[PDB]
Order: sequence, then C-alpha cells, then structure tokens
Amino acid sequence: GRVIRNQRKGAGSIFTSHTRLRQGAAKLRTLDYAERHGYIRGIVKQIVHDSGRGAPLAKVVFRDPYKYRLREEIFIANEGVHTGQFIYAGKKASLNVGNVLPLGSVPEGTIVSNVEEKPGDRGALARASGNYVIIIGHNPDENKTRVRLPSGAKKVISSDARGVIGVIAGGGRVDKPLLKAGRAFHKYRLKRNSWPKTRGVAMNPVDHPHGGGNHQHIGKASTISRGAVSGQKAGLIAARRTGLLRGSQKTQ
Amino acid sequence: AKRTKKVGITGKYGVRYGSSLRRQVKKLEIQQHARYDCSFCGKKTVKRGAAGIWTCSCCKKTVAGGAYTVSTAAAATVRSTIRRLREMVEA
Amino acid sequence: AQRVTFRRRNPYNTRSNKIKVVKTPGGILRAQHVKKLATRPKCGDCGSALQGISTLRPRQYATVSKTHKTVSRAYGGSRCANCVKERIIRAFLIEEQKIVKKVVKEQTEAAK
RNA sequence: GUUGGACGUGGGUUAGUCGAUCCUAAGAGAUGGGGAAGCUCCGUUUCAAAGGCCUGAUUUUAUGCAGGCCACCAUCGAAAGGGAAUCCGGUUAAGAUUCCGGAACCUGGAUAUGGAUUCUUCACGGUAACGUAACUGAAUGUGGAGACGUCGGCGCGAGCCCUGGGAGGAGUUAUCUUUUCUUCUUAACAGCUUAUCACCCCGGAAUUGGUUUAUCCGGAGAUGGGGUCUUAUGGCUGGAAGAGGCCAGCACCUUUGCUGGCUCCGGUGCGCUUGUGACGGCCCGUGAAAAUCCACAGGAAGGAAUAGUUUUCAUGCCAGGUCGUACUGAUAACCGCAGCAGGUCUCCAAGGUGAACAGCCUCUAGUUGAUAGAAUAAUGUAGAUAAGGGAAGUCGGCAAAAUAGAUCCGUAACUUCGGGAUAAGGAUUGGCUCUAAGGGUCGGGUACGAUCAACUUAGAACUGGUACGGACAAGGGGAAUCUGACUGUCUAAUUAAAACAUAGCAUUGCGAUGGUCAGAAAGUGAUGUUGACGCAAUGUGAUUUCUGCCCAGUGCUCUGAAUGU
RNA sequence: CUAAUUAGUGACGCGCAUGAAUGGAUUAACGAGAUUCCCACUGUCCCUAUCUACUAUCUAGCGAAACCACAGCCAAGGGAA
RNA sequence: CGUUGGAUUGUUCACCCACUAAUAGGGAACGUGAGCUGGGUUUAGACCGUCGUGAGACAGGUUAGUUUUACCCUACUGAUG
Ligand SMILES: [Mg+2]
Ligand SMILES: [Mg+2]
Ligand SMILES: [Mg+2]
Ligand SMILES: [Mg+2]
Ligand SMILES: [Mg+2]
Ligand SMILES: [Mg+2]
Ligand SMILES: [Mg+2]
Ligand SMILES: [Mg+2]
Ligand SMILES: [Mg+2]
Ligand SMILES: [Mg+2]
Ligand SMILES: [Mg+2]
Ligand SMILES: [Mg+2]
Ligand SMILES: [Mg+2]
Ligand SMILES: [Mg+2]
Ligand SMILES: [Mg+2]
Ligand SMILES: [Mg+2]
Ligand SMILES: [Mg+2]
Ligand SMILES: [Mg+2]
Ligand SMILES: [Mg+2]
Ligand SMILES: [Mg+2]
Ligand SMILES: [Mg+2]
Ligand SMILES: [Mg+2]
Ligand SMILES: [Mg+2]
Ligand SMILES: [Mg+2]
Ligand SMILES: [Mg+2]
Ligand SMILES: [Mg+2]
Ligand SMILES: [Mg+2]
Ligand SMILES: [Mg+2]
Ligand SMILES: [Mg+2]
Ligand SMILES: [Mg+2]
Ligand SMILES: [Mg+2]
Ligand SMILES: [Mg+2]
Ligand SMILES: [Mg+2]
Ligand SMILES: [Mg+2]
Ligand SMILES: [Mg+2]
Ligand SMILES: [Mg+2]
Ligand SMILES: [Mg+2]
Ligand SMILES: [Mg+2]
Ligand SMILES: [Mg+2]
Ligand SMILES: [Mg+2]
Ligand SMILES: [Mg+2]
Ligand SMILES: [Mg+2]
Ligand SMILES: [Mg+2]
Ligand SMILES: [Mg+2]
Ligand SMILES: [Mg+2]
Ligand SMILES: [Mg+2]
Ligand SMILES: [Mg+2]
Ligand SMILES: [Mg+2]
Ligand SMILES: [Mg+2]
Ligand SMILES: [Mg+2]
Ligand SMILES: [Mg+2]
Ligand SMILES: [Mg+2]
Ligand SMILES: [Mg+2]
Ligand SMILES: [Mg+2]
Ligand SMILES: [Mg+2]
Ligand SMILES: [Mg+2]
Ligand SMILES: [Mg+2]
Ligand SMILES: [Mg+2]
Ligand SMILES: [Mg+2]
Ligand SMILES: [Mg+2]
Ligand SMILES: [Mg+2]
Ligand SMILES: [Mg+2]
Ligand SMILES: [Mg+2]
Ligand SMILES: [Mg+2]
Ligand SMILES: [Mg+2]
Ligand SMILES: [Mg+2]
Ligand SMILES: [Mg+2]
Ligand SMILES: [Mg+2]
Ligand SMILES: [Mg+2]
Ligand SMILES: [Mg+2]
Ligand SMILES: [Mg+2]
Ligand SMILES: [Mg+2]
Ligand SMILES: [Mg+2]
Ligand SMILES: [Mg+2]
Ligand SMILES: [Mg+2]
Ligand SMILES: [Mg+2]
Ligand SMILES: [Mg+2]
Ligand SMILES: [Mg+2]
Ligand SMILES: [Mg+2]
Ligand SMILES: [Mg+2]
Ligand SMILES: [Mg+2]
Ligand SMILES: [Mg+2]
Ligand SMILES: [Mg+2]
Ligand SMILES: [Mg+2]
Ligand SMILES: [Mg+2]
Ligand SMILES: [Mg+2]
Ligand SMILES: [Mg+2]
Ligand SMILES: [Mg+2]
Ligand SMILES: [Mg+2]
Ligand SMILES: [Mg+2]
Ligand SMILES: [Mg+2]
Ligand SMILES: [Mg+2]
Ligand SMILES: [Mg+2]
Ligand SMILES: [Mg+2]
Ligand SMILES: [Mg+2]
Ligand SMILES: [Mg+2]
Ligand SMILES: [Mg+2]
Ligand SMILES: [Mg+2]
Ligand SMILES: [Mg+2]
Ligand SMILES: [Mg+2]
Ligand SMILES: [Mg+2]
Ligand SMILES: [Mg+2]
Ligand SMILES: [Mg+2]
Ligand SMILES: [Mg+2]
Ligand SMILES: [Mg+2]
Ligand SMILES: [Mg+2]
Ligand SMILES: [Zn+2]
Repeated sequence: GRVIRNQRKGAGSIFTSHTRLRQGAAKLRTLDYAERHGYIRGIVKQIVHDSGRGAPLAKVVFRDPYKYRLREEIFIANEGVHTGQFIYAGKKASLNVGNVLPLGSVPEGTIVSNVEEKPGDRGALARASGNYVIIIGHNPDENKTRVRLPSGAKKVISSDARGVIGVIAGGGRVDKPLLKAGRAFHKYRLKRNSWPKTRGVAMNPVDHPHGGGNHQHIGKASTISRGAVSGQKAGLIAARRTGLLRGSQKTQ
Repeated sequence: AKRTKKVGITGKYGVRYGSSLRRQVKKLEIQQHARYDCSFCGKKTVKRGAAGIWTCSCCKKTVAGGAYTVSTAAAATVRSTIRRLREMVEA
Repeated sequence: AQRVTFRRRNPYNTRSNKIKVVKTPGGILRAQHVKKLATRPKCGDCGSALQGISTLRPRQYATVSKTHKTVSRAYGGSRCANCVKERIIRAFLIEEQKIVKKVVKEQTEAAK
C-alpha cells in the first residue's frame, strides 16, 4: 500500500512552514555581562503583529555596551507593556511587568513568560497567547527553581534561567468560534499546510490503516502502541485511557 | 427605530451557523470593536486591530492587550499580584 | 472613440505599466507611460510627512539642490520640529535633574 | 484559381533614454568540511587562519609599509516584482519612443569663467511654522525613501460623452428643416503659479461649540483672525506655430510645386472609463525582499586680507559599449498528425433604447472568407402553430408550455427572531397635452431682489378596433416524506450524490536529553522565524436536546506483582 | 388521499435484524439530491395535421472507409438437434 | 370477424375501478434494441441492515450511472427499362 499522510510530512515538501511575512524569531537578549551582574535598559520602540502567531511581538532596542551603535531585539509582548516603556533586563532588576529577571531573583508566586530551559537559550517555555509559568519554589543550595508550566507539569530549572515578568498578550483568542471553513482556511494559510483533514476512514486501504470496508469504520482498536512502527501510528497513540473525561481535571 | 430584537451586529450571518455560535461571537465582537479609555491621555481613543494590539487615536500609544479586549481578567490579577510581591521586596 | 495602445512590450496592468492618455499636436490621442507617484519623506521620531522637504523618487534626490532636502533648523531634513522641541526640553530637564540627583545622594552618603 | 501564409528570386529589423543587462523572492547551488565502496549525499555561514576600501607614507619609484576602519563570507534565480534618464512632427514597398528634424533629460569623466562666501572665516532672513541660486564636513552612527491587503461611499483631475455662438468644407432641398455630417489641435521638458491634509502665531471656550453623505474633534488649547508647508493637479507663458488640421485660388507629361487665407470664444454632469485624495468597514488573514538614492547626528580635518575657501548655484567641454527590435498572436503564422466548430495570459472601448460592459440597431475600423447550380419526394436535423379535452401519455410531466420588468396593494405554517418572502394573491403600464414639488450663483447698514443650468417624483386632462415591460429582455407556484446543516469539494472522457470537506463536539501523544515524521549514512532533515491559547494523531459532524449499561475478549495503558517462563 | 393506489402520508410495534459522537432524537434555513399529491400550464396523450430553413434527392468538380471463404429466391427433410 | 379505457407495481404476473357483443388462451430465436425506450437486472460512486478481526460478502433494502455503423446482398415497398 501507499505511504500514508502522516509519513509524507517529514520530507517537508509542501508541509514546510509559511514563513515569508514573519517578523523574525522572538528571543531574549544574549546573556552577557550586563544581564548577569547588573541590569540593562531598553525602550519598546513598537509592538507588532507577527503572521501565523497568536500574540504580538515587541521590538525592544538597547545600546551595544562594547560598541557605539543600537541593537534591536524581538520580544514576545507581555500584556500591559507599551510603546515608549523602559525595559530592564538583568540579575539585579526591579520586579515589574515587562522586565526580564533570573528565576532565582523573584519570589514564589511570581508570574513570568518566555522562560528559558537552560540559562542562555533565549527562552523556550510559555510563549503562546495567554500562557505563563508560576514559580512554585526555590532550592538555593544547587540554586534551582521549581516552576509549573502551562500544561500543568512541574519542572525544575536553573535559577540563572531568565524569564520575563507578566503573562503573554492576546489571550482569550480561542474563546471565539471560527464559525466557518474560510476563517479556518485563512488561519492555516499563514501557518502550514495541515488543513483540511480527510478522515482515514473515508479512504481506501492503500491509503490508511482505517481505509476500506463496505461501511465506514476502524475495524480494530484505534489505540496504537509506542512500539508501533511508521505507517502503523494513526489514531490514538499510546493512550493510557480513552473515552469522555468525567469529573474534574487539574492535577493535584 | 430598533432594527433587530436580538442579533444586533451579529445579523450579518443571517440564519447561518446556529444561534448559540452567533451568541458567543456577538459577545466578543462587541468587545473587540469598542473604543476604550486611554490610560495615558484620558480620552477614549483606544481601538484595536490585530488581536492583542491596542492603540490610541491621538497620543499614538500602543498597548499589548487581550485578544478581544484591552485588559483581561488574568493579566489584571497578575498585575496586582506582581504589585504585592514587589512591595514585599522594598519594605 | 479613439482608442490607444501600450508603448512597450509589457501587455499587463502592473504598477510599472501605469498609463495616461494625451492629445498631441498631431491632433490625435496617444498613451504616455507614467512613473509611479513619489511619496513624502517621514519624521523618524513620529512619522508625519515632514514639511519643507520636496518629494521625489529616491534617486531623483541626487539630481536636486540641497535646499530641497532640508530646512534651516537643527535636525532639519530628519525630525519634525515639535519632535525637536521635545528633545530639547527633555534633554535640558534631564541634564538638570541629573545635578539634583547627584547632590542629594552626595548628602545622603554624608548623613546616614 | 490568373489569387495565397504556396513556388522562384531578392529586399527588409538602426536606440546613452524601450527591454535585457543590475537587485533581490520562493528557490537553486560552488567552497573549509562531515557521510558514502563509489556515481555522489549533506551543509551555505555551517565547529574554517575565509576578504578590501579609503587615504596616507614615495619625491632611489614605483607602489613597499604606516594608521584607522568593515567582518558584510560565493554565486544563479523576475523580458508581469524593485529600477537613472525622451518627447512631438515628418519619413518606408517593408523599420521606427531606434532614422530625419527640432526640442530635452540621465550617468560617468573632465574642468574654467561668472555668482556666492570670508577681516565676526565656513551665508543671511522670519516670533514661529519655515524661506533661498549658492552657503566646506572624514571616521562612525541614525533616520527616510525603495515599500506594498481588500471593499465601501464621498471629493477632485484627465481622456471620452453631451452641447451654445462663430469661421470653413460636405450632404438633402416637389415640399419642410437659420438644417444633417465634418475641421477648429498643442508633447516631453522649463519658468511663475496652483492643494486636500498637516503645522505655526495671536487668542482662552457651558448657553458647549465646530463639523462629514458617513459622529468625530477641543484646557494635552476648540470656534475665530492671521500665516507656513507638500506640488498630485490645474492655470498663464516659454517649447510653438515655423508643426499639424481644414479651406480657396492658380500652375502641368514630369520630380510635382506656388500663392494665399482661417485654425476663434464658451456651457453642462449621481454621465462613462481611468487616476488620485481625505475618510470609513473587515480579520485567531493585519496583507515581500534586496540593490539603490538622499538626509540628519557627529566634528576628523582643511581653510582669508594682500587675499583664501568653495563645484549640492549658473554657464561651458568630452563620452555613453554588447544582444533583441520584421510579422502572426489565432474559425489559416502557437498546441491539438491539418488552413481541425477544440484549447491558449492581457491593455485601449463611440451613439440610441435600457438599471446596465445585457439583448437589439448604428459611427469609426475590418470584413463580406466557409464548393457551386437546379428542384423542394419520403425519412430526418433545427425553428414554429394547432379545434374540444387537459397527464387519460410515461418508470417518471421526460420534452414542451405556462410565469417573468417596474410601480402600487397584499402576504400563511413555522423559526435559531436573522428569516420564511418576489411567499401566496391582486391592480396598473402607450401616445399626446398640461399642473405641482425638488436647486446654483452673486451685491444687502455695523423681507425680498437678479440671473443661469438639470431628469426625477406625483397629480390632471385629451386620444386609440382595450392597445401599451407591444421586439428585445424576463422567477411558475403550493402542501408533504426521505436525506445532507449551510457556502464549498471529487471520479478530465458513462456516477456531482445522501459521497468528501467544513465550523462545532470529543478523545490521544508530547516540556526539547521531547512528540510525530524523513534518510544508506552523516557535524543530515520536516514541524521550527515553533513551545501546550502549541505542534502532531484519530473520531463525530452547524444549532437545540440527549449521549444509558458492559473491561469477560481483542487492543492500549500502569507510582503494581514475583520465584512461573 | 382516489371511481379504483404493490404508490404517498398519519398511526400501530415480541422490531427476521431500530437505537444512542459505530452517535440517538429533534430541527429554522439551504439543495441541478430521492419520493407523494395539488393549482397553473400545456401536442405527453385521445390523434393527428400544417409551415420555415438545411439535408436527403438530380447535375459539375472533388472523392474516402468498414467489410469481403465462395456467394446471395424459398418450403420441407435430414444434418453439429 | 373482433377481444378495449384506467388506479398501484420496472415488472411478466397479480389486483381493483369502469366500459363492453366479448374484454378467450397461445406461437413466430420465451416474435420484435444498426426499430425505440432504458424503469428492473448486472461493472466502476454511495447510504443502511445482516455477516466477517479485516480486505470484503449478501440469490437483502436504497440512489446515481455513454444504448455505436447500413452506402453492400437479399427480402419488402414503390420507380425506370
Ligand atoms: Mg523554512
Ligand atoms: Mg491542503
Ligand atoms: Mg477530521
Ligand atoms: Mg474531516
Ligand atoms: Mg471511498
Ligand atoms: Mg494497510
Ligand atoms: Mg491494524
Ligand atoms: Mg476500514
Ligand atoms: Mg463510523
Ligand atoms: Mg510595441
Ligand atoms: Mg490591484
Ligand atoms: Mg520647496
Ligand atoms: Mg527646504
Ligand atoms: Mg552644524
Ligand atoms: Mg488546380
Ligand atoms: Mg519566398
Ligand atoms: Mg527570401
Ligand atoms: Mg529604463
Ligand atoms: Mg550591460
Ligand atoms: Mg550542495
Ligand atoms: Mg541575477
Ligand atoms: Mg526586470
Ligand atoms: Mg519590471
Ligand atoms: Mg511617428
Ligand atoms: Mg528605411
Ligand atoms: Mg509596422
Ligand atoms: Mg534625434
Ligand atoms: Mg540640438
Ligand atoms: Mg555631470
Ligand atoms: Mg545669500
Ligand atoms: Mg539605511
Ligand atoms: Mg524603512
Ligand atoms: Mg512589491
Ligand atoms: Mg518624460
Ligand atoms: Mg485659515
Ligand atoms: Mg503671522
Ligand atoms: Mg505658497
Ligand atoms: Mg452625489
Ligand atoms: Mg494597515
Ligand atoms: Mg530624502
Ligand atoms: Mg552642477
Ligand atoms: Mg567598462
Ligand atoms: Mg513592431
Ligand atoms: Mg492570420
Ligand atoms: Mg483551430
Ligand atoms: Mg463625435
Ligand atoms: Mg466546409
Ligand atoms: Mg452555407
Ligand atoms: Mg447545394
Ligand atoms: Mg419535415
Ligand atoms: Mg397564431
Ligand atoms: Mg389543443
Ligand atoms: Mg384547465
Ligand atoms: Mg389532475
Ligand atoms: Mg398506462
Ligand atoms: Mg398514469
Ligand atoms: Mg419511478
Ligand atoms: Mg407536473
Ligand atoms: Mg424540463
Ligand atoms: Mg399559448
Ligand atoms: Mg413557500
Ligand atoms: Mg394613461
Ligand atoms: Mg420649478
Ligand atoms: Mg419516502
Ligand atoms: Mg450539501
Ligand atoms: Mg452547493
Ligand atoms: Mg465521470
Ligand atoms: Mg452539484
Ligand atoms: Mg456527469
Ligand atoms: Mg451537534
Ligand atoms: Mg559525523
Ligand atoms: Mg460527512
Ligand atoms: Mg474536526
Ligand atoms: Mg437513562
Ligand atoms: Mg446493572
Ligand atoms: Mg472488555
Ligand atoms: Mg399504501
Ligand atoms: Mg399516482
Ligand atoms: Mg409511515
Ligand atoms: Mg419496526
Ligand atoms: Mg418472522
Ligand atoms: Mg455510548
Ligand atoms: Mg447501527
Ligand atoms: Mg433544533
Ligand atoms: Mg430540493
Ligand atoms: Mg441518402
Ligand atoms: Mg438535372
Ligand atoms: Mg456527383
Ligand atoms: Mg472526407
Ligand atoms: Mg429454407
Ligand atoms: Mg420432403
Ligand atoms: Mg393498459
Ligand atoms: Mg400503469
Ligand atoms: Mg408505475
Ligand atoms: Mg390486495
Ligand atoms: Mg384490464
Ligand atoms: Mg417456446
Ligand atoms: Mg425475446
Ligand atoms: Mg432486430
Ligand atoms: Mg441498440
Ligand atoms: Mg438503468
Ligand atoms: Mg453498483
Ligand atoms: Mg439504480
Ligand atoms: Mg446524475
Ligand atoms: Mg454499409
Ligand atoms: Mg441510418
Ligand atoms: Zn492616549
């Protein structure tokens, strides 16, 4: 039979990201002298819409400490930051929405976005519109910090790892119904070519494990093992449970 | 004279998509097309384009807001909670 | 009733192919191609069209004399007056308060 | 066939300004390298000692070293994207923004005279917005232009359309028409001048005012008075009447002239096409890049009185290469075996009727091509009509017929309150002759008058073989069942559907030392310019309502067990 | 409902073998979707008739193809019936 | 010598209405598709029921699904010689 749809995506032909209009990668400043000893000041020169993104970017310019020139950065904008505002980044820096501080330097309950996984990676976690992470504790010996990510997971990372105070802007985007095919259409038009989706059960056997039969139906359990091999994994992969989730979610 | 009984702005969709969907949408649309009071200059000139982006007609200041509304409940409480924890540092 | 043809190989309505109709001394109608309109230069501080400055397509600015490219105040062909007004007042007051900031913490060190 | 896109023989394509050329787009692809037995694969700034400008140092001299920068790291990729600069008249058998004539502009290289500037060295003026013929400015830095969606009404420009007077030429004239048709034009470029917006100065506002078709603006300074700016665009003049257009009057085998005259002044707009401005609507869509050009911040440095600085002011000199340039562009110059009723990207667009880029008739231009002659049997193909009945025909109302524009009246169940609805059902509609309502502009001391230019709407008489959306154009309607929510999609060439998709609903995996996926391999790759409001994997299928019981089996899964394999 | 209905619709249900996102039930609006009746309409029919154009047909010129064991009048008989 | 008109069904068959003198039964390659039609059956699309782990199956239900050529010989109808 045929190579199924989820196998063809990895070869990246018609499936690569539609990148032309994007403002450029959002990152924190490089972690340098200023940021790990002192603080350094910047101005948000603009806050701007990035294509295929939920949340606005903020263009933030700084002075180059080692050379006379301006150096401009692209930040994900936290809700409430504004044009003309001064941004402070460094180990010793006041605790205010929009500033970037090492996770060690903020008290528990602090709310931060675009937080680094390792120190220096210029931010990894909690970048999507509406999201943040909460600092749930410190271990000053071995200087770690325990945080809770948007997924509900709780991870422990270096207290040197930087984050930015506040939550990411443009929240509530997903509360509004798309209402029609076209709105979805233009949505994925600026992301990648994932839409619309043919059901495997509407296909012929060559095309898909679910394909075929004189009635539409899966024909065997749609829960597939991790051990499964490419061309086998479609449906519910490695599911530990299945069915309507009753009762409260929200991990203890 | 009152033009429509319920649908309001949402009457552009006519009979389509089902009432509950139109209900939800009408809400956030009223939200997102509104003029908001400007923190900085005091007039209500703040309108939207590009969800998350709220700028002032005169005074030209742009603020990062919620997707369909200027300030969102979460960011609001977050604001005060940062205020709280900050004042714990100086005093 | 008299119709007209493009004067160049390019058959299509692209922005570089903009056309105008003109009556000649031959007494007949004829197309003449038209360069894209130039736009006014903008203040770097604010972004209004800055007054006093002539508006040409970029390379034509090299064919014109310097008075068309400036106004007589500092930051002339660059910033918008009222913007320059601001960075004067701001500069001054900040450079002042900078004195106020030093002598106050000069005493704070001495009495504490 | 005397004709031809045929046959024979020749002729023909002229550029500093039109294109290529230059730039960058998706993308393509060398190089230090890393894979691979290898043809080769990967990577593109990537684990690399990756390169070249400005001038100074030379007065053996030609270019070694002295500074200081710049670490930007190939290149290819648009004859519709970006982009230095040209127009009008004339001219050929066939070329023309390419030739001729006149009149310009750009770029590069040279430069000298004039003007400006300076004894207060690197200009003055204006309260200001800002003005100008000029008015030195290295490194470095920064700003701007290039440079950007779509729809809507409103304002304005251009060309076209309509039209008055006059000056010409043409047509009709039994009769009628101061008539019908036609000529009356002005390029790039240059000077002065011209603008919505924006901005400055004076002033200090409730009795709130200003104001758009569209409700937006003002103590963060409105209304008012006075000014500043962009030059889209228009006006007058230069170009330039000498050109071109239209006439008359002579010359004569010719090349072909010669001589004249006139080419003038207005009007109108929900007109049409196109351009453009100030605004408004929309988005989980917010709608390229680079070359290149200019500006400002900076002040390195270089500079005068016995004479210096200036080529962003004026004028002057030289140069501008290579390739394409004919013609067709389609019912005969392309692709379909062909001079095939098929296919194949696009610009310009007159008058009437009418809502109209509809149909129907016309002007300009172009055609009049498609074997022909004679007859008009059957049967056909394509176009029409039929008395009384009215689906009795048929698997089935298939085919056909009926309906239809516009104004007015009138309109049910049901409904997600948005619809259903042109529901259904009705009346009216020509011609001609009148009445009424609807506007512009100018002078009024600190009630009205005068003038000019527009088809809309309603009402009233008269009139006809009762006709009048007179051709053209133009919905049949109603009551239910099954089914898919809807718009959308597919079997090119027997299936368009109830199939697929969709929004909505639900489930699953994953915190990057990762999930899913690619590859022979790799210092390899997609998601990823990404981070759970995320990416990936399934199912169901808008709304409302509701989703019961069963984990023994097959799967999937587990902070579980342990002495069996 | 019809004069008359293996049709249609409303009921009934020990339902060969209905049934809950293998989604169940309901559902305004929409459909070149399948089905039933009604009004209008009509050459669909009773039952046929007539007209126009171009064909066919006859002439000049031009001029293919399919197919072809050999061929081409029947009744019966027998015979691979 | 005649043996019909209709309602339901793709139907043959069946069954009712109605007329009539009567509404007899059969053959002709179960007469008759280069004569038609294409509703059924019986390819490829698709829904449901039943069966199957599945691909798929069903003599179960349902919907959509290209009907080619005569100019020859003979026969037949007419027409010259
Ligand atoms: Mg990419
Ligand atoms: Mg797709
Ligand atoms: Mg799906
Ligand atoms: Mg789907
Ligand atoms: Mg299928
Ligand atoms: Mg398979
Ligand atoms: Mg399987
Ligand atoms: Mg299957
Ligand atoms: Mg199913
Ligand atoms: Mg040409
Ligand atoms: Mg366009
Ligand atoms: Mg000027
Ligand atoms: Mg100036
Ligand atoms: Mg200076
Ligand atoms: Mg011949
Ligand atoms: Mg020849
Ligand atoms: Mg030749
Ligand atoms: Mg050019
Ligand atoms: Mg070249
Ligand atoms: Mg390569
Ligand atoms: Mg190139
Ligand atoms: Mg090009
Ligand atoms: Mg171009
Ligand atoms: Mg010419
Ligand atoms: Mg010649
Ligand atoms: Mg020619
Ligand atoms: Mg010349
Ligand atoms: Mg000359
Ligand atoms: Mg020069
Ligand atoms: Mg001067
Ligand atoms: Mg620049
Ligand atoms: Mg820019
Ligand atoms: Mg562009
Ligand atoms: Mg020009
Ligand atoms: Mg004024
Ligand atoms: Mg003044
Ligand atoms: Mg002026
Ligand atoms: Mg108007
Ligand atoms: Mg915009
Ligand atoms: Mg400029
Ligand atoms: Mg010069
Ligand atoms: Mg050269
Ligand atoms: Mg040519
Ligand atoms: Mg031709
Ligand atoms: Mg053809
Ligand atoms: Mg005319
Ligand atoms: Mg022919
Ligand atoms: Mg003919
Ligand atoms: Mg003939
Ligand atoms: Mg006939
Ligand atoms: Mg008649
Ligand atoms: Mg009749
Ligand atoms: Mg009747
Ligand atoms: Mg009837
Ligand atoms: Mg019958
Ligand atoms: Mg019948
Ligand atoms: Mg039927
Ligand atoms: Mg019918
Ligand atoms: Mg029909
Ligand atoms: Mg009739
Ligand atoms: Mg109805
Ligand atoms: Mg009348
Ligand atoms: Mg009047
Ligand atoms: Mg039915
Ligand atoms: Mg549908
Ligand atoms: Mg449709
Ligand atoms: Mg097909
Ligand atoms: Mg269809
Ligand atoms: Mg079809
Ligand atoms: Mg639902
Ligand atoms: Mg390796
Ligand atoms: Mg579906
Ligand atoms: Mg879905
Ligand atoms: Mg129950
Ligand atoms: Mg029980
Ligand atoms: Mg079980
Ligand atoms: Mg029945
Ligand atoms: Mg019936
Ligand atoms: Mg029933
Ligand atoms: Mg039952
Ligand atoms: Mg039984
Ligand atoms: Mg269930
Ligand atoms: Mg079922
Ligand atoms: Mg409902
Ligand atoms: Mg329908
Ligand atoms: Mg014949
Ligand atoms: Mg004859
Ligand atoms: Mg013949
Ligand atoms: Mg032939
Ligand atoms: Mg015989
Ligand atoms: Mg015998
Ligand atoms: Mg019968
Ligand atoms: Mg029957
Ligand atoms: Mg029947
Ligand atoms: Mg019976
Ligand atoms: Mg009978
Ligand atoms: Mg028999
Ligand atoms: Mg038979
Ligand atoms: Mg036969
Ligand atoms: Mg047949
Ligand atoms: Mg059939
Ligand atoms: Mg079938
Ligand atoms: Mg069928
Ligand atoms: Mg069909
Ligand atoms: Mg034959
Ligand atoms: Mg025949
Ligand atoms: Zn403001």
